[PDB]
Amino acid sequence: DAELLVTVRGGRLRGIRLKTPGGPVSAFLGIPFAEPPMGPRRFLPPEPKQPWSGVVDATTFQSVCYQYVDTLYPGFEGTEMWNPNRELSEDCLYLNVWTPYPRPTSPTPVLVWIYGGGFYSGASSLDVYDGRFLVQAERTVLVSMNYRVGAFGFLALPGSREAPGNVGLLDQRLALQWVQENVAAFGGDPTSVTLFGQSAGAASVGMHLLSPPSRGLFHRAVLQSGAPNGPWATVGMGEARRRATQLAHLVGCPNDTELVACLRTRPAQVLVNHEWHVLPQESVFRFSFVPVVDGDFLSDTPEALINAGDFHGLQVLVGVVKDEGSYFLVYGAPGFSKDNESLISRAEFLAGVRVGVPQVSDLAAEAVVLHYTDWLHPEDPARLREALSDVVGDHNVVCPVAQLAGRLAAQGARVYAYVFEHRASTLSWPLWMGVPHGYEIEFIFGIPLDPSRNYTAEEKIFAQRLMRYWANFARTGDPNEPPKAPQWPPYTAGAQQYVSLDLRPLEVRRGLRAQACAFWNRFLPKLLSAT
Amino acid sequence: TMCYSHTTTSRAILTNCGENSCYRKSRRHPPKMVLGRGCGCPPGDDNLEVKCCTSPDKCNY
Ligand SMILES: *[C@@H]1O[C@H](CO)[C@@H](O[C@@H]2O[C@H](CO)[C@@H](O)[C@H](O)[C@H]2NC(C)=O)[C@H](O)[C@H]1NC(C)=O
Repeated sequence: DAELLVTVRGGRLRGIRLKTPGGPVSAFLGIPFAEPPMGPRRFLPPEPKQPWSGVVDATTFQSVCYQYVDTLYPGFEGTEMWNPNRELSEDCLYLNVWTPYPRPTSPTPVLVWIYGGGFYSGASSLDVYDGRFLVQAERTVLVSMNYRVGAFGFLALPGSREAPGNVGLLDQRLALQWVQENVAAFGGDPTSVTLFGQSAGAASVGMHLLSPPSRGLFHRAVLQSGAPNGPWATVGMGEARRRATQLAHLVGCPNDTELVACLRTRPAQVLVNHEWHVLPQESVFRFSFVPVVDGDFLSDTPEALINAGDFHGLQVLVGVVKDEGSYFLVYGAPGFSKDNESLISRAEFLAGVRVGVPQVSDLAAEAVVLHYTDWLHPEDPARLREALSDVVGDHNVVCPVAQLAGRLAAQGARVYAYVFEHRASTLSWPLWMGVPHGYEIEFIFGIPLDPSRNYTAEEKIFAQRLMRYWANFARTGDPNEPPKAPQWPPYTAGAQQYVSLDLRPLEVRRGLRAQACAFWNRFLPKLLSAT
Repeated sequence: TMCYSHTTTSRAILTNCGENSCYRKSRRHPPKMVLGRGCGCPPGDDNLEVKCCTSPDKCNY
């Protein structure tokens, strides 16, 4: 009691205390930050939550934004651990605040988390995103919010007032504004807000970075295994409405106003039923409704913007996991499955290249195959499996992230790069998948510290070591102890240094998969251009 | 037969299909996302691939 009651600009809230092997934390879950996007509001930018009379129950997580549920593997943790753990509703714009106990006396640094899920799924209420451990351990305010996904948050009819697009990023922004106005009520310091997200959440972060209106809402950014410039992160106005129209047709609709009006009358599930149809097909690591380069939220393509931007007075932390690619291959790549070592044949490998690298000339694939093939062992399955995994990872995550890092650092920003390479002991995926996409999160959030879970004593320490890094960055814009321990060098565009994150101490290395990224970032472009 | 059952927005659950067969509806082309499993053998399309089964039991996985 006592500090489980807080009054914000909108009204009163009644939080709750969460228990931790180190102490309690005060959590206020399910704070409404926008008027629910129902019916007439569906597809439109969020509107501020009007002040409520009385006290709001912030003792539990709110509805998960309506989305598709990945049922690939029934009863499998590696797959269900990301599924929604609350009821699905369009009424889903709520945020959560985790503040130290006893409430900090001086304004403490805030960390805002934006979950990932390819813009088609995700929720801040997932167990792996539980702030209780990180707040208790580093005593910093932690805020996470819910933003619309799928068509509900990204379907666009470019130029229309009925379905502008990017409303999902608008929800995110509205929450950051709510943080600027209310975070103080929990001892949070609005002049020190660090954003951090993974996958599409990291892509989101990067777009707030490239979108001026968002710039006065944070001070530091952390992009984990994802970047705004990834080939899956954005879609052009053309594609945008081609897809939003296919959906309208499939669902029997019908003039944009006429179209959207009809759309708004369809039950949410009806829209999700046809979400994956609108995908231009033949690929993996590709999602239907994602952010649009409308000229509004994004005045130009992420690439264009990253290059022309002045990033002085900015600190960014960027990184990737040991095996970005692995995870996705099991969703179409011929010969891949979680239920066996997926030791593909040189034959499937070649057909997988076309899957993992959509819309690209036959000659382009040759160039990929040339590079990713070990010509001393062209037929070895084990290597081709790891190879197609690199192709996907590199093309979708590592090279886009690597490029951003080089441009940011080169143009005024302090940058720190990492490579999380440590498979969790509890990991539920096949061993051939190594350290897959999204499996560094559980450690950044200190989940190993949770008793009900069987982590090793050494992993519990690792997580603590990681939380320190993140916290130190949030607090000072610098990872290492602001000592006599291995130092983390900033990522320069020249030296290209980064550190490996595992149980062993920090080891510095040069080159973020450089040889490969030169193909993806420098050559491949020139090739496609000249064909 | 004891098969799986779910929708686009729900989780898979075992259900007794009995004599009829079962199905596994999914996106035909990759990403080959799973859109629903249930009883019977419903028609597919260019985008929707439907795989029916009978004997295995919990075969529409
Ligand atoms: C690992 O599992 C995959 C998926 O179950 C197997 O791939 C199938 O192989 C058969 C040939 O026996 C093909 O007809 C199917 O089309 C494949 N499914 C797809 C699309 O992946 C693969 O054979 C298994 N590998 C091992 C170790 O045997």
